[PDB]
Amino acid sequence: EIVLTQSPVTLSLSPGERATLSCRASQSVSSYLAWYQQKPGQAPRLLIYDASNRATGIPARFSGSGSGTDFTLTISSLEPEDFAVYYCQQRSNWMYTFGQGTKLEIKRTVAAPSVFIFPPSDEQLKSGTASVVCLLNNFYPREAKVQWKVDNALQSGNSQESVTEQDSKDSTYSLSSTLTLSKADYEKHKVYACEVTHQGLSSPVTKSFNRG
Amino acid sequence: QSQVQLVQSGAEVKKPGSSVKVSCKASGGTFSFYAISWVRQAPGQGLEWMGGFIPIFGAANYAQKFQGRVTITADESTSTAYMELSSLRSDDTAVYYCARIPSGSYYYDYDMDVWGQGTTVTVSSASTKGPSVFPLAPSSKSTSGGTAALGCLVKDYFPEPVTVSWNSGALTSGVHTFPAVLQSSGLYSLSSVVTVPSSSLGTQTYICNVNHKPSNTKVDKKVEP
Amino acid sequence: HRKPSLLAHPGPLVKSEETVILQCWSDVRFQHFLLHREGKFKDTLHLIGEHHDGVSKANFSIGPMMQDLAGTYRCYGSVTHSPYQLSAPSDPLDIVIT
Ligand SMILES: *[C@@H]1O[C@H](CO[C@@H]2O[C@@H](C)[C@@H](O)[C@@H](O)[C@@H]2O)[C@@H](O[C@@H]2O[C@H](CO)[C@@H](O[C@@H]3O[C@H](CO[C@H]4O[C@H](CO)[C@@H](O)[C@H](O)[C@@H]4O[C@@H]4O[C@H](CO)[C@@H](O)[C@H](O)[C@H]4NC(C)=O)[C@@H](O)[C@H](O[C@H]4O[C@H](CO)[C@@H](O)[C@H](O)[C@@H]4O)[C@@H]3O)[C@H](O)[C@H]2NC(C)=O)[C@H](O)[C@H]1NC(C)=O
Repeated sequence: EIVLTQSPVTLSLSPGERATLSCRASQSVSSYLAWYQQKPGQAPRLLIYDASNRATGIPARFSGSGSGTDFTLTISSLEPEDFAVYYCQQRSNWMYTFGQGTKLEIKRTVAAPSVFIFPPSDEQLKSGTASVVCLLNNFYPREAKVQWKVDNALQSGNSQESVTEQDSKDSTYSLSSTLTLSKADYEKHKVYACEVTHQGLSSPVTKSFNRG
Repeated sequence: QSQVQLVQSGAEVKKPGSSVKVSCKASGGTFSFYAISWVRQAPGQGLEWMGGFIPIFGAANYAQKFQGRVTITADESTSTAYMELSSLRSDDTAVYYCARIPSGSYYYDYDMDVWGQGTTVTVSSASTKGPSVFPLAPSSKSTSGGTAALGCLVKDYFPEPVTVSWNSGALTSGVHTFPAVLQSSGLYSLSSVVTVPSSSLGTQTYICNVNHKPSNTKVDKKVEP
Repeated sequence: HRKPSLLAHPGPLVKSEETVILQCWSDVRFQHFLLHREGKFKDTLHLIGEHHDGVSKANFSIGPMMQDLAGTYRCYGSVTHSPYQLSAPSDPLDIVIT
């Protein structure tokens, strides 16, 4: 079956720059290629149909090109509203397979996170568990590494993190990692730390607490 | 740009191994000689085509990953479309979409695509459970740079969605409500933090406003100690 | 549900980068004319039938001839009463590149 592969995965460009996205098909679809845009929180919107024809109401800055296995979506003069996710979808021989997608994010100056750590609540400890939270606020690039260390021991499998979308003002991301431990294993130990590595950081930063 | 509009059925919560049937009712037109395409997007993942139905040719084309558990159909009126998914697995927890697209080319008189609002389907062996709101107390460990961090943990909840607001919506700037995460328990959990001036930590009253499906509203004050 | 008629002008055998007209008509007052191609890339083009003196016709214009627009062309017609229900397929017309 025809598999649509898109490149790049993430495009980090600045407002006003020309953008180029690529959709490659394992077998020819021959202009039966559609381009969609999904802004976060909304449904996908059709941009280009039949590989090159622009949909009704789409600004002329969006352009479609390609036939067979290679396709290109060009967005000249990136307007701030255009930074979103772009999918390509084949429309050949009654098969409408989608591509993996491509994230169009804003390339700003390097911003490093403000690291805050939160000890477990006394109400949650009565409930029987303990959850420690580390927060990385406002950073760019999105690539960051958080490592929990309990008494100098790297914890693996007990940490769940979630990242926020790029903010529409400072173009940064935020991360929140949570380490959940039983009331039995917590208390058995003392030092709880949170190591953070980022591009905007000359040295790794550690936020720690000692229970009591 | 087409006069046609699509409305889908409501959200659903099914158990692993059951079946769900989502409906797509058309307004201002019929599917006619167009094709019914269903797509699914899981939280954080991308768009996944499930299959299509061309009523004029009585043709149903499906994706290999769903071939065998998926059925796409429509009413003789060609006004309501239906997709039924069987052997439901937790991996099928996603939002499903229905689209009126052309069979192939948009040559000559063909209207632009029309999507529906979507349908959230959650497949889990868990039961409806209210969240537990715990404080993330501000401290020197969260107060550096003259800016202090303050937050709540909405832990152990099902099913989504959960709304979090600070001071009844009077605090929106600095507020970062992080996407929920699915734990091994099958229950969800989210965190929502807000950065406020370090001063005013003891003067200002910060309260979390959390609402959920099991008719649960939990307001929690966030004190400094 | 009566089969329409399909013709190609100037003919079914076409040269590369040349446009042809695939006329679809019938004495029945068909409101929608659908042309379906069978081949390397199947497709279904739609055209509103124009009811002139006696017949309702539709001039399907197959653009610059590429190997992808070649195949077996059959024609259908429907009434807006139920655009879902097509008629009987016309006799197949094979378009081949010279
Ligand atoms: C779908 O396509 C139909 C067929 O179009 C033709 O074939 C397609 C494949 C293409 O090649 C087209 O370019 C081609 O036109 C269309 O029907 C035709 O529309 C055209 C354009 O309006 C008509 O051409 C004009 O006809 C005028 C009328 O004269 C004809 O009709 C008289 C009766 O109505 C008849 O008495 C005449 O003898 C004449 O008949 C034509 O004879 C020639 C030669 O034998 C044949 O080749 C035609 O097929 C005959 N047409 C018939 C039988 O209908 C003319 O007056 C007019 O001439 C104009 O231009 C000249 C200069 O070139 C001027 O000098 C003159 O003053 C005038 O301005 C022109 O030829 C054509 O007749 C229509 N019918 C046919 C069968 O071709 C459909 O309209 C189209 N439908 C859609 C929705 O697009």
